Amino acid sequence: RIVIALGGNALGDNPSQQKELVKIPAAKIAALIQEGHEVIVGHGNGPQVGMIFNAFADAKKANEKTALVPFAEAGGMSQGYIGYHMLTAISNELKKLNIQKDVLYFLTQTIVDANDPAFKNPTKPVGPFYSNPNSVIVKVVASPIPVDFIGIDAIKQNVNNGCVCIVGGGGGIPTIIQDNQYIGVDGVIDKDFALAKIADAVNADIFVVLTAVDYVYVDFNKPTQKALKTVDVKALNNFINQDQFAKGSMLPKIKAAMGFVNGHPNRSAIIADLSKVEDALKGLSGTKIIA
Amino acid sequence: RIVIALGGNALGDNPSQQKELVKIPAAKIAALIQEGHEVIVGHGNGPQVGMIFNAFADAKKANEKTALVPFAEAGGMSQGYIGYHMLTAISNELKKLNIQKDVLYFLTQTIVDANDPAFKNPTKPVGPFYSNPNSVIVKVVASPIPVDFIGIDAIKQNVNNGCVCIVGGGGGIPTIIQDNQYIGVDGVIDKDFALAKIADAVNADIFVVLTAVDYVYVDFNKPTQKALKTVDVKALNNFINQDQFAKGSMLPKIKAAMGFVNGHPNRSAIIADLSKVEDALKGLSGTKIIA
Repeated sequence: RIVIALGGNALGDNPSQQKELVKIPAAKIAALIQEGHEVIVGHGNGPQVGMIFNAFADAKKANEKTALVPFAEAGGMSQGYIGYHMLTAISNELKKLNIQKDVLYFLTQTIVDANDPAFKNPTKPVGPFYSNPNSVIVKVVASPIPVDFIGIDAIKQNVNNGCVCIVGGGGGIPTIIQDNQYIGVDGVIDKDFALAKIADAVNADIFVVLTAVDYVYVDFNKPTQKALKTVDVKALNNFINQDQFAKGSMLPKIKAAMGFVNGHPNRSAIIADLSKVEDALKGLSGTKIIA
Repeated sequence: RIVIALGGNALGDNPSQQKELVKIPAAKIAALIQEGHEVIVGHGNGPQVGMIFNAFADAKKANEKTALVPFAEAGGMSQGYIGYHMLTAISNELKKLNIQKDVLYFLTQTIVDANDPAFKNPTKPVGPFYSNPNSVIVKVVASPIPVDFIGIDAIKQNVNNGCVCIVGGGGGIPTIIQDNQYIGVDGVIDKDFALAKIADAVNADIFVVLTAVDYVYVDFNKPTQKALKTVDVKALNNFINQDQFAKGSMLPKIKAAMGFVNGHPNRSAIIADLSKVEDALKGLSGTKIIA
């Protein structure tokens, strides 16, 4: 069993090329389904949700009375926009290998606690760089911690069947619970965290985080610069103490990788690149993370 | 077992109100899940997909270099935009009744044959009324016949469990098969047809088509004007011969209702309004259609 998370930057800038880019991950996903693995699939949406959200603003409101599309709704559109491209491609690749399996894309709502510190400190800048319907302009939005998901129960079961399931698109839509009632809110959820929570609920072995590096380095552009091959939480904690990692780029991926393997000798997390990910699953590339 | 299809006009004009409108259908859907029924849920997307597709055109391309969003991709966004609102609301309503069930939204790709006559006659007008990346401007787009769906196999199983499944959003994204390869194409699929094909594959009893009428009438604004209560394919065929029905508004719903009950004494199709749909399930309103 293997949960794979594909960054939003790997899906490109326009539909045109997103349709292109997505083939690569899909073919890789197909090949594992052959080696006998269960691949649960996920993806980020930084660029795609931004493109969609801008656009409703960008000019559409400018050049008319077009409606107000909060960020939640643009994440909804981002999921169906991306899920569409992935659903074809991975279905398509599986067929090249004459394999029979249902590829699914679940629209994803991610449960977060409403008292999350993150809201009280609106972190991630978003949308038009102007100086915009009433939010905390600076705009900006939080990054809540993912506690669960609307259909996990049913999702894990589809994974129990041999269904190749695509979930946690862009990390899912931030959803709080208020008086036994759901309420989508505006903001984002880090897709690595999201997919790591999912990786846990389905209880896979491996959690692979796809990213544009062969290894995560420490002391970069320094004499003691070193590439991590294997490693563990204990060390990552020190490395993190000394700010080894780009706050955002690598830190969240590291932390999310830790959250998954922590106290589970039977599971690893791999942070490798797209080209070299089959190698990566055999120590030959990327950085393995363990309890 | 009951498949319900909710028109796009019933979801409104803007997210603001779509979030409002969707509560009504959801509460109705909740109540059936209580009477012991399995409710498979579906919806159209005429207005929503248009709003999204315009917008990328409307001004966004005008007021910048924003990307080219074909209609397929705007249907992808329309599904995740709508699936989001439905997923909350119907989950929410089910909780008011303290019921425990997983509500799911499957991104939907609808298989059509590429030789479909419909393409060679681009029927349904779409997008900017100008006089637009190269399609058949007149623009316009076909309305293929739905032969199946990427995950029906897996979808019907989730329905076998007690999962309340939302599918065929906007009728699904038109997808042809070319050399064992899938290829989303531009155009639409009538959601009533789509949901009727689905109604069949899951093999429910009832297929309810929600629409803004208490009954389907014949000979409207004529002396012999009459409301249909029960009826059958044989008669509908004559009524259709004499153009009893609005080509588009009622015709497709009628035909789709026929396609489902035809040769199945154990199943009906109900064409009733939203306010009066629980009544409708008991002969008290709407028009029942039978083999």
